[PDB]
Amino acid sequence: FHVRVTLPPRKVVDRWNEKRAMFGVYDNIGILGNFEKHPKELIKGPIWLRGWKGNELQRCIRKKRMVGNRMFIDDLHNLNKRISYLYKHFNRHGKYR
Amino acid sequence: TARGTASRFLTSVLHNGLGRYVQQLQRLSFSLSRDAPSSRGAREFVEREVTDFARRNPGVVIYVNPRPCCVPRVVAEYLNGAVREESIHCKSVEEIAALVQKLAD
Amino acid sequence: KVEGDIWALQKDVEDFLSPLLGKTPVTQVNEVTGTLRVKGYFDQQLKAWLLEKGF
Amino acid sequence: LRSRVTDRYWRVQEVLKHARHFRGRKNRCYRLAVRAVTRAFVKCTRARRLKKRSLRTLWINRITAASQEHGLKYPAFIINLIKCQVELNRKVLADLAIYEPKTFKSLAALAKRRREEGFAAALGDGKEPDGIFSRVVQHR
Amino acid sequence: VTYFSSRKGKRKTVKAVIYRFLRLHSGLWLRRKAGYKKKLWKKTAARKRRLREFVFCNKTQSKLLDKMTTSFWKRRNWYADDPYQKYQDRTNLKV
Amino acid sequence: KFTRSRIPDKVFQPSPEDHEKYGGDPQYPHKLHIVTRIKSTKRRPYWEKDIIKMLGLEKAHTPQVHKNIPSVNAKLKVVKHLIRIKPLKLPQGLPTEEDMANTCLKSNGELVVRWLLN
Amino acid sequence: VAIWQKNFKRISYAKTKTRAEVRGGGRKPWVQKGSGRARHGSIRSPIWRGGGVAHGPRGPTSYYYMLPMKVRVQGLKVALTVKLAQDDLHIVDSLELPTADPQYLIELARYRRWGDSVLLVDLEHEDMPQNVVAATSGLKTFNLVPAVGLNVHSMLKHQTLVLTLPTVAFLEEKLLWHNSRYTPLYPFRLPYCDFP
Amino acid sequence: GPRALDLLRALPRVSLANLKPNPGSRKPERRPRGRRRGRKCGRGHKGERQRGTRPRLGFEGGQTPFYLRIPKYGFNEGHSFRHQYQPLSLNRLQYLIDLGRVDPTQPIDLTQLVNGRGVTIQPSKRDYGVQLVEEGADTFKAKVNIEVQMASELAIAAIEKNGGVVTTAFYDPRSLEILCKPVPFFLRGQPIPKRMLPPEALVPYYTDAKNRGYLADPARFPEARLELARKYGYVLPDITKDELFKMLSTRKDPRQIFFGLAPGWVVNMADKKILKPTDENLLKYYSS
RNA sequence: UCGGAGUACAAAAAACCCUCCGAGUGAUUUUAAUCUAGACAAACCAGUCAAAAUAACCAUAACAUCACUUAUUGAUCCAAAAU
RNA sequence: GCCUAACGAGCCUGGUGAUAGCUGGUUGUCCGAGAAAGAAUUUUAGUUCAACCUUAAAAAUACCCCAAAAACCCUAAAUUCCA
RNA sequence: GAUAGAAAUUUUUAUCCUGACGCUAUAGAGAUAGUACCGUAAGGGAAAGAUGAAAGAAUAAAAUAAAAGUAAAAAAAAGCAAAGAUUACCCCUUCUACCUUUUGCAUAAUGGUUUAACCAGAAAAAAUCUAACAAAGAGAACUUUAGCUAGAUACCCCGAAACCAG
Ligand SMILES: [Mg+2]
Ligand SMILES: [Mg+2]
Ligand SMILES: [Mg+2]
Ligand SMILES: [Mg+2]
Ligand SMILES: [Mg+2]
Ligand SMILES: [Mg+2]
Ligand SMILES: [Mg+2]
Ligand SMILES: [Mg+2]
Ligand SMILES: [Mg+2]
Ligand SMILES: [Mg+2]
Ligand SMILES: [Mg+2]
Ligand SMILES: [Mg+2]
Ligand SMILES: [Mg+2]
Ligand SMILES: [Mg+2]
Ligand SMILES: [Mg+2]
Ligand SMILES: [Mg+2]
Ligand SMILES: [Mg+2]
Ligand SMILES: [Mg+2]
Ligand SMILES: [Mg+2]
Ligand SMILES: [Mg+2]
Ligand SMILES: [Mg+2]
Ligand SMILES: [Mg+2]
Ligand SMILES: [Mg+2]
Ligand SMILES: [Mg+2]
Ligand SMILES: [Mg+2]
Ligand SMILES: [Mg+2]
Ligand SMILES: [Mg+2]
Ligand SMILES: [Mg+2]
Ligand SMILES: [Mg+2]
Ligand SMILES: [Mg+2]
Ligand SMILES: [Mg+2]
Ligand SMILES: [Mg+2]
Ligand SMILES: [Mg+2]
Ligand SMILES: [Mg+2]
Ligand SMILES: [Mg+2]
Ligand SMILES: [Mg+2]
Ligand SMILES: [Mg+2]
Ligand SMILES: [Mg+2]
Ligand SMILES: [Mg+2]
Ligand SMILES: [Mg+2]
Ligand SMILES: [Mg+2]
Ligand SMILES: [Mg+2]
Ligand SMILES: [Mg+2]
Repeated sequence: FHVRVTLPPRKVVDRWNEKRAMFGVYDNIGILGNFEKHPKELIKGPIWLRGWKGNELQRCIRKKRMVGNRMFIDDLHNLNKRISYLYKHFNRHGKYR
Repeated sequence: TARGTASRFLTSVLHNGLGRYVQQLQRLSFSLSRDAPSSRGAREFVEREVTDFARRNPGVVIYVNPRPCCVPRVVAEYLNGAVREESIHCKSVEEIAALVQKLAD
Repeated sequence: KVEGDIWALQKDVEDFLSPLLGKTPVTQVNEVTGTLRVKGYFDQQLKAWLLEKGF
Repeated sequence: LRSRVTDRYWRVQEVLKHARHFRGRKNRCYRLAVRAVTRAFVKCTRARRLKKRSLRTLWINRITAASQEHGLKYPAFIINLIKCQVELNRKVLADLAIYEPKTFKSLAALAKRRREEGFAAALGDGKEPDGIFSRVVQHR
Repeated sequence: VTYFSSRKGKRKTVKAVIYRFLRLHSGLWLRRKAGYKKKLWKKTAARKRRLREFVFCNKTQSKLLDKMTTSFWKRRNWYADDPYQKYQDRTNLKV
Repeated sequence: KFTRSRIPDKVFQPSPEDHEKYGGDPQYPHKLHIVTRIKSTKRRPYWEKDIIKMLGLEKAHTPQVHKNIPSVNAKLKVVKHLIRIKPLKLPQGLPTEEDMANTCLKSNGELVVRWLLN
Repeated sequence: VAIWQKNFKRISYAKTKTRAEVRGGGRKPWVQKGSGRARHGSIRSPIWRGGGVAHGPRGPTSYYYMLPMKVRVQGLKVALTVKLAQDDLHIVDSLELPTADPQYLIELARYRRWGDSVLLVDLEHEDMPQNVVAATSGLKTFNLVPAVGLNVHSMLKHQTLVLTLPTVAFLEEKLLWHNSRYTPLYPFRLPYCDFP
Repeated sequence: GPRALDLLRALPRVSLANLKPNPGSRKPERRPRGRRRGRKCGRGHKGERQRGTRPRLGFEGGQTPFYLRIPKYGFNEGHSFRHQYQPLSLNRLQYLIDLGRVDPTQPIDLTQLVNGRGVTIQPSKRDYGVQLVEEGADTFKAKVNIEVQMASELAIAAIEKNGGVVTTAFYDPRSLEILCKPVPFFLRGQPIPKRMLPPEALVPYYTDAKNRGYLADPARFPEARLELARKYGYVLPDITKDELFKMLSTRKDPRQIFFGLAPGWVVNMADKKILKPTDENLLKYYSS
């Protein structure tokens, strides 16, 4: 349970750095922008996850449908197994039925 | 627990209340932040109450320090030499007032 | 959509509904939402009464 | 986002400070110590209720010593003190017995007198006599 | 019941329900009586009538059937010529 | 089976000596009961538990007052082994509205109207 | 709305391996009975040292949701209202600046007591005067943003809001449009009778 | 207006630092830690359920399940193929006209109802269109030219009395979809398709003047129409002598989806131009 | 598996590898309809009664009867029948 | 029997996070209420219904209950029902 | 039955702004390494690092001395080892370890020498709560006889003998 004996270097975060100052800027792009682009377009991320959401099973299932043929063998195999597991678990296990 | 801790007999300091009564609390020191929210109550207390408190108790010297702290404390100090530390951190004006009274008596 | 002193409106609504039930109607005022909420279905009679006052 | 408990140290001290004065490994090892400390608190509160009984029994033993000195058994002394409308709890009575032997011999004299008065009235078989100390006063 | 399907990740319906029950929009379920086509010669005409009925299911059964059945089946239906359109709203219910 | 129990009316026909004994007047029945719950409802059947609850007798060694009408006497008869019943007495009579604050109830079962003058 | 702006963008890439994805341990490390010790399957079980993580984070995860239109609009209205009611909103004409020295801007905000941070809203991105752009490109606290980039978060981050006059005339119309509008038949980016 | 605003002068800035979700908005979740929510953690003790394995939903523990002992009966039988007509009461029609959503001046068909959001069609659910129902019959004062896919005697009667005209038209599913949301179709870049005919079951409906069917022989119209008066006891107005009459007489071809456009044209909405085929084969196909 | 008596003394319910009798149908002609208020019974499924109203028949005509009458019985699906 | 120290059928890897109605385990504090079994079931080491119970919500009567009242041979403690 | 499950037909606007409410040596890759070592072989498969600007500053200079384990310092009638206490360590008095499992455990029923670090509740159909707008609501596809939309509230860990393919 030994706790560190030396004060860490105090980390100074300036909140006025560029990324923090400009945060959330174009979020209203739809409303103020005479709707053309939905805020989804702003989302930088994995291809299957842009502007979408879901529980781990749905997530995996979707990843496989979209990028499943660009995947590495090991990773595709792992994904299939994860899907099968999650399927069995969600459908057949739990308290609530 | 009682076997666990120390103990003492009932006493007064300097036979107080025999000849005359002497308020034993000597000085009171507050430390708070003008800015920080944690000290909010303690600030209000300093605004309204401290003044009046100081009249109600002529014998105690009250030192108020605004300084950049995250945890406002009040240090009671007694004729006995005894020093008692307290944290007024994140309390009402009401709570602090009651606390300062306990310290006074 | 109640803009104003909502307490006024509560007074008038319970003074309006009281002769109907024999007793003051139970109410909830949401001052921040600008909303009044009444126990029971008075919907018709209240639209009538708010029409009469010209809102 | 991994979160580990950093302060575990203090978590342990709040148990271990209560365990310092124990004998054996109970005073070091958190497992053993925890169980021992809990047992100590439980035993403690139960004893907080017990203490009052113990003290009252002490007082009764002392009052009995004190009375027996004067040739008066305990029950007689106590109830015949009640029948004089003298209500002194046993705490105070024991302290008189120790620190005020005179006043206590007086109390004992009173009780003995009141008792004899009682026997006198029960054997007498009449309503007329009221012993001086057998009179019952009402509040004013 | 499949709570999350494999392809769609949605929740499947148990078709075995949809063949024997009927959901009014009020939430009442309607069912045939059991054994109503069975051994008719052997039965009283009174009993036969009691069997030819369409009857309502208790709350428990209803909730069970609702769970076993997706959202699509609870939608408001307007059918032309429908016998049961008369019965889909509830009236004068003080509870 | 252990069940509820009938109590034959003969039990409640008082003998002429009983009046002398318990201090009741042969001619006039008393108006009010002071009932106290002397025993515990535990280890007794649920119905006695209920009767005790609806007599206001929940707390032990606390007095409660009840009409001497038959409606009440019935329930009291059910639980009579759990309680102590003593007639309320009024030496100074019933309290007026000036006497409400000064009222007290003495253990002989009597209600004194003026308590502690000056 | 502030919470929304913060979260809806977020994608957590935090992944842990389940006892399935860890490197080895397809085999029972000793026999079920007689060895005298605890029974185990794979040495990669979540109990074991190097083993898989019992629950832990899974996959890139998206937190994404949409607050209904009228709510985000209302949010913007309210932010504006509150900036005004607390005296921290300043309607400016122009935006023409006498010079490109940012020190001028800082000291200007000192003379009018504008607080530490300032949000300067302009009507369009190309039409911004060059003196402003120069001055404000080298400043941390003073931030220049076009109208379509107005938002709740940025308004609560900066102590003071500065709105151009045509910008006001823009916002007023854009936000007000929603009190009187039908629910969308199809997306508003398509042809509508009255609507652009 | 909002006196709340005046309390905001007195209080500190609204910032990101002080923000409270409305009380009650978030019911805090609870985790199986500690003395209360730990130690069997709401799962009970042993058995099938503490282990998470209890059987599927309908399963009754081996006795023949309730939902399977009840006999099959056609209830939902063929449900997908039943026609569905979204009801529109005269009360709603009147209420829409009164508030200036649909205007009675020009002819009212499905697209007009949809654009006022007086009604919502979803063809995918096998909605075949709007039907007209009589709820507001007595109260109905408007003068309209209306085209619906079904109507009741009473509804028609209530429209005639006011000097309007009702006609029942048919749209097939594709036609219908195109009709209800026209602008999404015009971005599709396809010609305007032929309106299909009704199927064999629905022919005796649209061929009758009783229903004022769009395929009905107009010779019977003024006859049957007058009949409806004798029954409900009102004087039938002469629609001919009215000033709005040229609009009231307006029909569609039984093969046409819209008013004034024609099967086989193409709407280029960026140029605001229409395009029509000059070819003979195309013109024979689309005009048949 | 179903029913009757005792257990289970007087509303109901009530167990046993408890005590005793039974049922897995005959015989007969009075061939015993439709629809519906309200109930009994009941975990569910199943079981029970039943007024008014229709239609059948004397021209204001609806309980099949007997054998202790109580029990003489079997869900879905699926198969054969065609109503 | 023997097939690389365990062969009623080798070993290793993969299927695999096999599946266990069976055992074990399940991590802060304090407060509010709070449960012993009728029914089916390859079911009695389990489920799913009742009855209880918990959290909200609408109501109006809820227990307690004197006469009167509930069987034919004999039959108790007592039930049922109710102002 | 468990379950499985389409299509017709629909929708999808460029390129730059790439990083992190991911890990920090029992974590994150198995990885300092597929190495050592173990298997005849297929195969399995580790552990381990910490001075400073300079050690071409080792009569060497600098900030924790806090786990269990020991030493400094063996023990002194009597008892789940403590608690009430007490001038006083004991002596007196009062208490049948803890988990689990059970109708019921001081039980002579289960588990643990001890310390550190790791090691186990996950889902939004209906519901409730909060809010928007409301005969309509939803940023398309749907739902609506006060509804619709959004948010918040939920359902573990380790273990067989087996079975199949190579
Ligand atoms: Mg006490
Ligand atoms: Mg593996
Ligand atoms: Mg294997
Ligand atoms: Mg062993
Ligand atoms: Mg295994
Ligand atoms: Mg790992
Ligand atoms: Mg618990
Ligand atoms: Mg525990
Ligand atoms: Mg367990
Ligand atoms: Mg069990
Ligand atoms: Mg619809
Ligand atoms: Mg009943
Ligand atoms: Mg009849
Ligand atoms: Mg071998
Ligand atoms: Mg398992
Ligand atoms: Mg079992
Ligand atoms: Mg065991
Ligand atoms: Mg209990
Ligand atoms: Mg079976
Ligand atoms: Mg239940
Ligand atoms: Mg009676
Ligand atoms: Mg009653
Ligand atoms: Mg099956
Ligand atoms: Mg490592
Ligand atoms: Mg490793
Ligand atoms: Mg140590
Ligand atoms: Mg001892
Ligand atoms: Mg046992
Ligand atoms: Mg148990
Ligand atoms: Mg014991
Ligand atoms: Mg033993
Ligand atoms: Mg032993
Ligand atoms: Mg044992
Ligand atoms: Mg053993
Ligand atoms: Mg043991
Ligand atoms: Mg065992
Ligand atoms: Mg154990
Ligand atoms: Mg052991
Ligand atoms: Mg939901
Ligand atoms: Mg949870
Ligand atoms: Mg829960
Ligand atoms: Mg097999
Ligand atoms: Mg098998």
